[PDB]
Amino acid sequence: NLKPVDAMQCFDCHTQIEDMHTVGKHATVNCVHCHDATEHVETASSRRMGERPVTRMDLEACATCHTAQFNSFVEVRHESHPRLEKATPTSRSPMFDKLIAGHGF
Amino acid sequence: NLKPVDAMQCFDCHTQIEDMHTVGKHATVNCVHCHDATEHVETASSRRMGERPVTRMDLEACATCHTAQFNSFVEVRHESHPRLEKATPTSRSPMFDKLIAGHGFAFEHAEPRSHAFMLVDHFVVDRAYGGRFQFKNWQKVTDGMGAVRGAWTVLTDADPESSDQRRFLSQTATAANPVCLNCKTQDHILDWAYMGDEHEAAKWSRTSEVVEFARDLNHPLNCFMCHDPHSAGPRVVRDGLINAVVDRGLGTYPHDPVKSEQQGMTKVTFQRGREDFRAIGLLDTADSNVMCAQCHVEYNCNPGYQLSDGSRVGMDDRRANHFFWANVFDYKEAAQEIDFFDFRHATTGAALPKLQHPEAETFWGSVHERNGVACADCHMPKVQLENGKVYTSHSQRTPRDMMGQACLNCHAEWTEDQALYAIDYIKNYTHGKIVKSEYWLAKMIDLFPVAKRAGVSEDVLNQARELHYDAHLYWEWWTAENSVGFHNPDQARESLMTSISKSKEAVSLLNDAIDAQVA
Amino acid sequence: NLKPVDAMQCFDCHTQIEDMHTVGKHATVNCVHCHDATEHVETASSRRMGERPVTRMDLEACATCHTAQFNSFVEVRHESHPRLEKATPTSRSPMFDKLIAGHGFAFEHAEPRSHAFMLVDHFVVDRAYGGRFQFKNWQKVTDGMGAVRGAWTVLTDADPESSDQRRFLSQTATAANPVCLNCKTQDHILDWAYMGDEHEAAKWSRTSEVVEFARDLNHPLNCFMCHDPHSAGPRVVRDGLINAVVDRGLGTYPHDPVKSEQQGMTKVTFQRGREDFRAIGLLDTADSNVMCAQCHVEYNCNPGYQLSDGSRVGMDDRRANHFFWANVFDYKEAAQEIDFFDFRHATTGAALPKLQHPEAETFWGSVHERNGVACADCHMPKVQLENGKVYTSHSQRTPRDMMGQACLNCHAEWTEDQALYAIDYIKNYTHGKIVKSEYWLAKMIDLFPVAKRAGVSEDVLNQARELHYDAHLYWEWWTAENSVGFHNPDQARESLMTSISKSKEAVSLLNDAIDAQVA
Amino acid sequence: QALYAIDYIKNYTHGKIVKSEYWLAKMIDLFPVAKRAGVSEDVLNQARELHYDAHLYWEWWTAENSVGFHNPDQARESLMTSISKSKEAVSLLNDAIDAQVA
Ligand code: HEC
Ligand code: HEC
Ligand code: HEC
Ligand code: HEC
Ligand code: HEC
Ligand code: HEC
Ligand code: HEC
Ligand code: HEC
Ligand code: HEC
Ligand code: HEC
Ligand code: HEC
Ligand code: HEC
Ligand code: HEC
Ligand code: HEC
Ligand SMILES: O=S([O-])[O-]
Ligand SMILES: O=S([O-])[O-]
Ligand SMILES: O=S([O-])[O-]
Ligand SMILES: O=S([O-])[O-]
Ligand SMILES: O=S([O-])[O-]
Ligand SMILES: O=S([O-])[O-]
Ligand SMILES: [Ca+2]
Ligand SMILES: [Ca+2]
Repeated sequence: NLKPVDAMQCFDCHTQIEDMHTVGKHATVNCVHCHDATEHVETASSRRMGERPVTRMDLEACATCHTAQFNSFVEVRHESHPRLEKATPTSRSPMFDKLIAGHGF
Repeated sequence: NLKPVDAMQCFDCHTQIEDMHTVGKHATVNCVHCHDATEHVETASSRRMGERPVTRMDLEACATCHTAQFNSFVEVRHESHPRLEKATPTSRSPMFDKLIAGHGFAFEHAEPRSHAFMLVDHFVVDRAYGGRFQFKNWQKVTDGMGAVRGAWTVLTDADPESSDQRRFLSQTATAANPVCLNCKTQDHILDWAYMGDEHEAAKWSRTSEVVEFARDLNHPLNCFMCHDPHSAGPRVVRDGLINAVVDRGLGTYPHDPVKSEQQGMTKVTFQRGREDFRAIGLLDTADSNVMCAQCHVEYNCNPGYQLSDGSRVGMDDRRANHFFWANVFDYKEAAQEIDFFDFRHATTGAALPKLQHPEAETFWGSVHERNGVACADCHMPKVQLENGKVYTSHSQRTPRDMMGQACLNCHAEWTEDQALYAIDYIKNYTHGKIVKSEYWLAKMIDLFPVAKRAGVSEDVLNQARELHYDAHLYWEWWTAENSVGFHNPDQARESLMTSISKSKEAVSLLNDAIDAQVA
Repeated sequence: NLKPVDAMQCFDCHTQIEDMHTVGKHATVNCVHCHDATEHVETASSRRMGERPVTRMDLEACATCHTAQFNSFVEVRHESHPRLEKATPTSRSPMFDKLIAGHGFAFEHAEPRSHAFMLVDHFVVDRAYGGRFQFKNWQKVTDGMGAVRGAWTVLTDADPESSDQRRFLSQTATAANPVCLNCKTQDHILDWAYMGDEHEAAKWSRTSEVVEFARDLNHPLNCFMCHDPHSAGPRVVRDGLINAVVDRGLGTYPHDPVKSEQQGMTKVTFQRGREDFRAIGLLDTADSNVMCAQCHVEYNCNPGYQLSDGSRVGMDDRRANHFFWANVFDYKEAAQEIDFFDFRHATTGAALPKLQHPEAETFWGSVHERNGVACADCHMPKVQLENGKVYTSHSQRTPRDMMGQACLNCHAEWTEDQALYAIDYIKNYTHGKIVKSEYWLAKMIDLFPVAKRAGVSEDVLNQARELHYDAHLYWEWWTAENSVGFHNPDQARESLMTSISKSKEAVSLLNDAIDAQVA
Repeated sequence: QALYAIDYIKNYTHGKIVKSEYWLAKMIDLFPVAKRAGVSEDVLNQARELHYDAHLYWEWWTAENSVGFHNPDQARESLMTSISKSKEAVSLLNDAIDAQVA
């Protein structure tokens, strides 16, 4: 279970994040949803990072509160033929190999 | 109404049939279901046949007690497009005509359709009999049950008065010979000696007039090709296969000695005048990998040429009926071991092999084969019934028609759409590489006339001809093989990349040589 | 694996089996498929059975060679709603409880479902065995294949230590007796003398303890109920039917002497210790009208009472096992001929008949019957296959499931929607008249308590009771009959109008008498 | 079954149309090679007369909208004639080009 951190502590150094976070629709979303900054806060100065905080980049960090958008995003369209080569007579560019010779494609 | 005969009378002379019939699941099935031997019994001695008994080879002889299997077998899959030419831009091999020039398949090569039609399609294809045989009219192409009842109930012969192979229409060929028929019917099973060798007791052999042989044959894929009629046990009857597995001792799984011993074959020989005549291979287990390998293999069934000196190898030669029993990476070695090639390319002059539907040899070593899966698991699964006696579907067709039983019972993690998507990823990837292999082969082929007219040396041309053999082999295997890579996707990928490598080597060799002649 | 026996040795004693078996389509089918007679043959003489041979009565004995027919038979029609009570406002007989009061069917009477369930459904219904038998759990109700394998594989007995019929739950009855089982199974075919008469060679009879009899029975609708296992020819085995058609000389079509002669039945008798024991009726043609009439008829299979003096007619009396073989307009005379009625109405005190599923007798004289149509044409049609060996569907069910084969081959002028619309016009019209018949019968029934309390004379009440017999007969026939008029719409209409006429007559009689007592 | 019968005819006829085009294209591609090899006008005019026939007996079937269904035997005979004419022209030009090379 996540425990919230005091964002006011971060805002002393992170004034651009403060201006963005406090005004927008994530004003109530605590930093702990995406950052583990415990050792960072202990070691940082106003101009030196100290220990680097961890930042979550996985999409599940957003899926917790936005499951509908996440589930719609990850759906696989099976009708979109997979690994279908464009340089064939039934696809987009029947003469592609002749025309693109010399290129990695 | 059938009247039973006393089998004890037959068993006095037929001791091998006795040992098989009395022990198996047909112990109660009387000989009269398949044999009319009244005059035979009156005239035979222990070593002389006397009057020849009649033996029924029609599939209806089995359908009487096995209607479910018979009806499943004869169903026509209308979704399997009929007479669909592979050498078109929307099919398997868009550049096939350029690449195969010099071979009889240039006249016509269609995708396969349902098993009921195998004998009639063999008779009517433009490459086989010069156009001599046709369906009675264009409506008969739909009639699977008619074809099963007999080819000659649905076909006509342009000239019943002659028996020579000749062209009746200009763009046909006369490639058929008696060996072809072994993979279309076994109506001749008592009239053909092992391998089609000359034999006093054989009516037909490799050197027979194939038009006369054709007229004597009626039924496709007889039920007894996979099931011994006497024991009801699993078997093969195809001589080429028995020769590879047993005579040459290669085993049913040549890459796996342990599996070969567990799932082996025992050769049983029948004699005429106390001389070996024909043989069957009894299987240890009901192993469809080996049963379907009677036909779904790469083979020679045709005249050809020797690699060593270029001399003709005719139908009289044993090499005209040969199962290579080798996967794509062992094939060149196997063709060198019998000193054989199929044709010279019309443009390049290269000696080349001709590959046909090598499904069984491709399947070896694949993930599914290594996990003990067999052809029937995907192509003839058990029927699923809420309430009913289970039987094995004999409608041998793509698993797309029965994904629940063919794939999803094993792959519980997938929906039908996910399993179809996995198949398509493999086939799409493999097809893309087949198209690229053909592009590069065609580019090489087109340089041969340019090189010849530029005065490039025979030495350089012969180097390019040796590369053509390999480029062709490692491409054609995959257009011949019917799963478009699914049966062994890693092997297809490796082979097709090898094809392209060989072609690119040949293109570089010829372009350099042409440019040197220009300078 | 089965090993054949020497059938010629059996025939030294079994001459009637020899005459049937050697001539028919099972001449090649060895006895070992259905009999284990090893010890019998060692100990028998032509005059003494010795050890009793074992005879297989399971349907799998036939499914081995006739899988298509067996699988079509065992299929469960999930659309045939299970355990659906007819005495509800949305089913066949909304006022059934009032009208049938005093009879065992008041405890439960459901709509029929698939044939696979007939024996298990007989055992578990609340009116039959006091609630003694249940499915092992409520999931087993779906298991058609399990019921066919054997009732006691899917059912439990509340008290295996007792054999008496008693109530295990309050609202049940114990109406089952040994005659019922003749229409549910023929597992007892070698243990039951003709009609269930007492016989030294019969284990079971009309007077047996039905719970003990029940425990010995396993399979529903054995395949040999319609097909003789020795000749494979068409037959019936039901004693009540052979008795009506042959012994009482009524003929297979009592209204058509010419059709009775063309489509007749020959009684074949089998003896024990040189006395007649059991019989079958071999049919001239494969006439499903007569085969289905083994069970789909109005019958006595129960104790009742004499119409003459009201005395008890018990299971020991031959009348306890009786096919009336009479249409609705001949039934009253047919019941008077044997001097029999079923129950006294709980409210009116009237002697009343109890009618059950008279499909065969209703079908006589209908437009379809007169045109040579038979039950199987609509309920067991031939399968239509694009390519395959045709066989007869054994899934005996509504033609709504297979209209192309059941109706539209004959009725080419119609689409499926039009044919269904014609069926519904008849069923809607008939159901409307059934509901009006019930309304008027219920009205009459409710006047009896009022009349008794007003002091109406017994003479008037007895005239009304006579009318009740007729009003009841001419209504209940149509709630019992399963086609809701379709099998004979004009007859249903005439009969139901007769019922309403009789009820209206009784209502008038009782209202006048009540009003006279008040005045 | 009726759709399957249509498709058998159209598939067969389309396969022959594709083969006729392959051979016509092979002949067409030799004309520039022959011209630049110095092949005689006499040989080129022979090949031009064959081109008329090869073209006619092919184009009729790409122009005709049933893909052979309206007359399958006639399509088959015509397309085989097209291929025959093209093959004759290819042989004529290849021989002439090779004679110029020698
Ligand atoms: C001043 C003492 C700081 C306090 C309190 C916090 N942070 Fe910080 N942070 C600080 C510096 C000087 C830097 C280097 C970047 C810069 O602006 O000069 C950072 C960096 C981060 C980052 C980026 C990490 C990376 O991978 O690049 C994050 C995500 C971050 N800081 C978050 C953060 C949070 C959530 C805090 C409150 C719990 C917080 N910081 C406190 C300086 C200071
Ligand atoms: C729960 C603790 C949240 C997490 C984690 C994330 N978001 Fe969010 N988001 C949240 C709320 C309560 C709201 C306000 C909803 C409202 O309509 O009032 C939002 C809003 C958004 C929006 C809409 C913004 C707008 O201006 O309209 C977006 C596009 C959004 N959120 C995206 C988002 C992403 C990409 C996240 C992962 C990095 C994410 N949110 C986390 C609650 C929560
Ligand atoms: C000894 C007198 C025999 C009796 C009795 C039966 N058969 Fe026979 N049969 C016999 C010989 C010597 C041969 C030639 C083959 C050999 O083993 O030497 C045969 C051949 C057959 C065949 C093959 C026919 C063919 O087309 O090749 C069949 C199907 C056959 N025999 C069946 C058969 C049956 C069913 C018999 C009992 C009714 C029977 N035979 C009796 C020798 C003898
Ligand atoms: C009825 C007279 C039969 C004819 C004709 C054929 N077969 Fe048969 N077969 C029959 C029976 C009674 C059985 C035993 C069924 C059982 O499960 O006990 C069989 C069995 C088979 C089998 C299964 C064998 C096994 O070892 O599992 C096969 C593959 C089989 N039969 C095939 C077969 C073929 C190909 C026939 C035509 C040549 C044929 N049978 C005829 C009954 C009858
Ligand atoms: C030789 C007697 C064969 C045996 C044994 C098997 N197959 Fe076959 N198969 C064969 C031919 C000649 C054809 C083409 C028939 C035609 O008229 O075109 C085929 C076809 C198939 C197909 C395609 C079916 C479709 O719907 O298009 C499949 C899927 C197939 N074959 C599979 C298969 C399996 C799994 C076998 C062992 C059980 C098998 N075949 C045996 C020739 C022969
Ligand atoms: C009645 C007015 C017809 C209509 C509409 C169609 N067909 Fe027909 N067809 C008809 C006849 C009398 C015949 C000849 C029958 C014979 O056996 O002599 C046919 C023939 C065909 C054929 C065979 C053609 C051949 O060249 O051999 C086919 C494949 C065919 N018909 C198919 C067909 C289809 C698909 C139709 C709808 C588009 C169709 N036919 C219409 C009678 C009539
Ligand atoms: C068994 C080793 C075979 C021999 C010998 C012959 N063929 Fe065959 N054929 C075989 C299979 C397994 C298949 C289906 C798979 C496939 O790739 O097509 C076929 C298919 C045919 C077809 C239909 C497809 C087509 O190519 O048009 C025809 C017309 C056909 N085969 C003809 C034929 C001829 C003329 C043969 C001797 C030269 C011949 N086949 C041999 C298996 C076997
Ligand atoms: C090889 C290409 C086959 C041909 C030709 C025929 N059948 Fe077959 N059969 C085949 C396999 C692989 C199996 C399953 C074996 C296993 O145990 O997994 C079967 C099975 C049968 C059976 C057994 C009952 C069942 O499982 O359905 C019967 C009775 C049977 N087959 C009959 C049969 C008939 C009548 C055929 C001609 C129409 C027929 N088989 C052809 C493989 C092959
Ligand atoms: C499942 C794991 C399989 C096993 C084992 C075998 N095959 Fe197969 N096959 C499989 C797929 C998914 C496909 C592609 C089907 C599609 O619709 O995309 C195939 C294809 C074939 C074909 C061509 C069928 C057609 O195009 O209609 C043939 C002739 C075929 N396979 C034969 C075959 C044989 C003889 C096998 C045992 C050696 C075999 N297959 C194994 C899936 C599976
Ligand atoms: C295989 C060993 C069989 C067993 C066990 C049973 N039957 Fe059979 N039956 C068998 C054959 C080979 C045939 C003849 C098929 C033909 O058309 O030639 C039959 C036939 C029937 C028929 C049709 C009879 C007719 O006169 O048309 C029926 C109705 C039939 N069989 C029913 C049947 C029943 C009910 C069985 C269990 C008692 C049964 N058969 C066993 C093969 C075999
Ligand atoms: C797993 C969590 C289950 C779900 C969801 C459902 N059922 Fe179930 N059911 C389950 C068990 C473990 C049992 C007892 C099984 C046993 O053999 O001991 C059952 C029982 C039933 C029964 C029989 C009830 C009885 O009183 O005898 C029925 C008819 C049944 N289950 C049906 C059913 C349906 C229709 C469900 C979806 C609504 C369902 N079950 C959910 C396990 C679980
Ligand atoms: C043959 C003349 C029969 C005798 C004797 C018995 N029954 Fe019956 N039963 C018969 C048929 C043709 C049908 C189906 C048609 C219908 O109208 O239902 C039935 C149905 C049943 C059912 C299921 C429906 C129901 O009423 O709940 C049961 C439970 C049933 N039968 C039980 C039963 C009992 C207990 C019998 C002896 C008193 C009895 N049946 C006799 C045919 C015949
Ligand atoms: C009477 C209620 C039947 C019972 C019980 C069984 N079958 Fe039947 N069968 C029935 C009819 C009316 C017919 C058709 C007769 C006609 O000629 O129209 C049949 C037919 C058969 C056949 C013949 C082949 C066919 O037509 O399908 C067989 C082999 C057969 N039936 C087998 C069979 C088996 C195995 C049964 C028990 C599962 C069975 N029948 C029950 C009527 C009746
Ligand atoms: C076609 C002309 C028929 C003949 C001949 C027989 N029946 Fe019938 N039946 C028929 C219809 C249209 C219906 C109503 C079906 C519906 O879905 O509305 C029926 C009904 C039955 C039923 C009840 C079936 C059910 O409700 O699911 C039974 C038990 C039944 N019929 C039996 C039966 C018998 C034994 C016949 C020969 C004497 C018979 N039917 C003839 C159509 C036809
Ligand atoms: O607020 S940011 O700029 O550190
Ligand atoms: O039994 S066979 O070998 O004649
Ligand atoms: O020609 S057969 O091998 O496809
Ligand atoms: O043949 S029987 O009647 O013993
Ligand atoms: O032996 S018999 O005939 O009584
Ligand atoms: O009770 S049976 O007759 O429906
Ligand atoms: Ca080959
Ligand atoms: Ca009654």
